[PDB]
Amino acid sequence: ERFYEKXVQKFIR
Repeated sequence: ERFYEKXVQKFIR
């Protein structure tokens, strides 16, 4: 499962 926030957030999964 993918999840990230594009300040980068990361949920990497």
